Amino acid sequence: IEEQAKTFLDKFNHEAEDLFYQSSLASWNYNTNITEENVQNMNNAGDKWSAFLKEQSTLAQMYPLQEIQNLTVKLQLQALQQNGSSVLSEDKSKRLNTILNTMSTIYSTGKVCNPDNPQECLLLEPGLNEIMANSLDYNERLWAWESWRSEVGKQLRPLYEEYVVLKNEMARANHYEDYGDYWRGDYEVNGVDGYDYSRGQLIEDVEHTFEEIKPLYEHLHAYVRAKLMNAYPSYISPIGCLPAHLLGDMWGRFWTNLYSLTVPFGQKPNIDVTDAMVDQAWDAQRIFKEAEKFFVSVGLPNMTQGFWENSMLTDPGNVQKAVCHPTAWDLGKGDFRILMCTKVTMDDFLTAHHEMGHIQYDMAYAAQPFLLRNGANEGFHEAVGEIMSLSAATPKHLKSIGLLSPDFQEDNETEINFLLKQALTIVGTLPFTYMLEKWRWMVFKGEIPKDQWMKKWWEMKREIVGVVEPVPHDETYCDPASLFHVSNDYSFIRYYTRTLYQFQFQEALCQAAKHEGPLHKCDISNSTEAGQKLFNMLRLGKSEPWTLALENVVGAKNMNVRPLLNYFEPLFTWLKDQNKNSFVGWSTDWSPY
Amino acid sequence: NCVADYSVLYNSASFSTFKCYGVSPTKLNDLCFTNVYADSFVIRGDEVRQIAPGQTGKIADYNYKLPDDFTGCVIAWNSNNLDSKVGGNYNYLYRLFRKSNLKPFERDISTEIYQAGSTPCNGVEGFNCYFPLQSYGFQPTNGVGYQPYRVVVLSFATVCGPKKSTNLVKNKCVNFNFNGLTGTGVLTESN
Ligand SMILES: *[C@@H]1O[C@H](CO)[C@@H](O[C@@H]2O[C@H](CO)[C@@H](O)[C@H](O)[C@H]2NC(C)=O)[C@H](O)[C@H]1NC(C)=O
Ligand SMILES: *[C@@H]1O[C@H](CO)[C@@H](O[C@@H]2O[C@H](CO)[C@@H](O)[C@H](O)[C@H]2NC(C)=O)[C@H](O)[C@H]1NC(C)=O
Ligand SMILES: *[C@@H]1O[C@H](CO)[C@@H](O[C@@H]2O[C@H](CO)[C@@H](O)[C@H](O)[C@H]2NC(C)=O)[C@H](O)[C@H]1NC(C)=O
Ligand SMILES: *[C@@H]1O[C@H](CO)[C@@H](O[C@@H]2O[C@H](CO)[C@@H](O)[C@H](O)[C@H]2NC(C)=O)[C@H](O)[C@H]1NC(C)=O
Repeated sequence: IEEQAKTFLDKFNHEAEDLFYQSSLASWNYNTNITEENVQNMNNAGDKWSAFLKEQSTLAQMYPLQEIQNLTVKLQLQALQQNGSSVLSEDKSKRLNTILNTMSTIYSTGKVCNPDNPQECLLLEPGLNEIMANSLDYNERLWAWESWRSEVGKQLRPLYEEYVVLKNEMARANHYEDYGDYWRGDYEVNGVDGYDYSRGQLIEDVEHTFEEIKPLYEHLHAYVRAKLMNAYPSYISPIGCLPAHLLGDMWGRFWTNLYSLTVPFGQKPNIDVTDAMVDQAWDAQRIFKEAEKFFVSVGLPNMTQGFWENSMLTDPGNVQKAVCHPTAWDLGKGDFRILMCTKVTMDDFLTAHHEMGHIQYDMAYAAQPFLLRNGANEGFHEAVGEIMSLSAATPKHLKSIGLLSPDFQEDNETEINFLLKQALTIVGTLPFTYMLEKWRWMVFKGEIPKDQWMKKWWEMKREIVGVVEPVPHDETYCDPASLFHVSNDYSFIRYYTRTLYQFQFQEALCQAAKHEGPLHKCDISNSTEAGQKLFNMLRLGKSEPWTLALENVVGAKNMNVRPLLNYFEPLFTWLKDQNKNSFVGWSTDWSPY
Repeated sequence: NCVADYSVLYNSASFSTFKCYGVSPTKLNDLCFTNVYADSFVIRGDEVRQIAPGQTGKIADYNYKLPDDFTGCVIAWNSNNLDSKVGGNYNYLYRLFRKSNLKPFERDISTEIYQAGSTPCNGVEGFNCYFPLQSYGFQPTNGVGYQPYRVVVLSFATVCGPKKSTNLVKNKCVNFNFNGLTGTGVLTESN
């Protein structure tokens, strides 16, 4: 009966917010001051946290969930009563843990060797991805690309073949038909009257939005192909798919690094304010107060004070061992702080808005239960940071904050040079971001069988992405497993969903502010009702579904891609003017070999 | 049976709140009663919002009650430097659960397993039944709403106020008062 569940979860929430604090504070202290004592401390703190959470979960499993009436305690029971693991036999559980560490160590430690001199080798990020991001030697890119797959990706093939089984046994034993249906289960909504959403419903809705994107990507693919034939002559057809080793990294995940090969009008200076920051001699303290000013300006509260003392914004005059990777930390107990070590660059001036936009959401739902202090889905939680970074990047913001001269003129060719750099980044990844999850969902259920895993992958690269294998492949490879999100066991679909919600949030607040022009020019500095419409989604946590929270921001009870398309109509109008002479889209028959 | 300069507390800016609910504070130099009682303890800042007449929630229902008709005030101040600790401070306790919401000024300093629904239980306190006493965990780096605050409650004949006096002018026509008496005249030194 519900009072038993309520007062169980009251005891749980009162205990959990302390145990999570002393755990996450030791984790903070380790990441900002690395020592073996701090490691052994934060590990034995994480042990005591995990031991509490599981020792409570076996009690959470005894409450009958159908005897619960109020949504917000049902959501908290279901979040604590979940089994996840321990469903497996104890030896299969240890085997799955062993496989995850094995795929993780192979990806992170994997060496690629040089055939001209085998005494020299490369790890993944230093040197080997540096070739793929900055080399123009087709044969060196092709060597790095195929040697990664053959020397490390082939090690992961026979592990991924066992990971899929043990994850599917875990998913089934949780009563989900496959592990992809377990992952989709984040977006699931039930019993809220019409606002409901099925695990399967994401599968058709993602394809129903992706088939609106294709014309923008087909003109971008035709434009980028017509450019890349000047960078890689005789290797590329004017009608073919693009050879995968030419795509700006090891996987072709983003075309953002192709910009110097693909730029519209590079004689117009693509705008920077790093010069204005050093001419005004700005430091981290100034950068972050000029970041805070935007939030108190739009209509949000200023930081929880102890933020400034307990955050690390820069590197310590001591030769400290720490992770400088810019990270927003919530520790519980209302303790908000960023870990980073900033340098005077406009990328960090925008990253100060990006990370503070995480904290401002974590503060608004601090009134919610510990189990519910999270984004309404895994796309909300990053998109709500980026809509701050969007506004801070605008030329109207940048002159108003004093980072551009009052006499400076922006022009169309500056718009197109910016928008194509955005398109190679934001739009060009979406075929891959849909395709990798389609392939994995069809692998977990066995719609792609273990004798056609790689055969179906390269058919989908050619059909969905317009990208072709530089050399033929077979079922000894796993080119999916050559990537972090496949080897380290992470669901990728959040990035598709965040890339719709970002523009749905932005255009709604820009209409609420009555912005007068293109969506990429929109600024919410010195608004107020934009902050009011933002806040009413911000203070719900998980306690209400994303299908309800979206209609308070956007005015829609579901995801819509229109706002992203709108953001690119000025560029698409120009891409349709550049390629009138060209073929558009691709042949899936053509290959570089 | 003593004088009580509430004017010092009212003027001193150290308090995060000084709030009155049965009285307006400047009149306390004149207003008097048989006793005044001070209650004193340590609390989380956002939850100090539950310490007033007629309110509800975790403190107001399950620590002690001020009535809606509370003849008195409530003061509170930052205690971070003393009552929070680096490894956390856990010396402070609260009983989270109790059947029947408490009466005015009532004290339930007893504890047994609270329990919910139709079920029998004898200690153990995992499923359906829980031990309702818990500790706080005050840590200096908390958000300002979870930091510790010292709190004092005053419930408001013998406790009068500081009935201050004028200078005294001799050999002049004056409108005098002495103790509980009045009069007018020339005040000359006598023998
Ligand atoms: C169960 O749901 C009800 C409403 O559906 C919640 O009731 C609110 O509770 C707060 C105090 O916690 C009151 O301030 C509101 O006035 C209540 N609203 C209404 C309309 O009654 C209740 O909180 C939920 N249960 C739990 C444990 O949160
Ligand atoms: C969680 O896994 C257990 C098996 O370990 C599932 O079966 C439960 O078994 C326990 C005894 O160990 C019983 O107390 C439960 O009644 C069983 N399940 C229930 C509640 O019907 C259990 O079904 C799994 N729970 C979930 C989340 O489905
Ligand atoms: C940027 O704006 C200028 C100004 O309109 C454009 O120049 C015009 O281009 C059209 C199409 O070729 C000509 O018919 C006009 O005569 C041009 N006007 C001038 C004043 O030269 C230019 O094409 C625009 N560039 C982009 C990339 O949109
Ligand atoms: C938006 O807010 C900023 C910051 O409050 C405004 O900047 C001020 O502008 C006035 C008029 O030029 C100056 O006198 C002030 O000195 C500026 N403040 C600072 C801190 O430099 C800005 O004008 C506002 N813009 C709009 C359109 O509302």
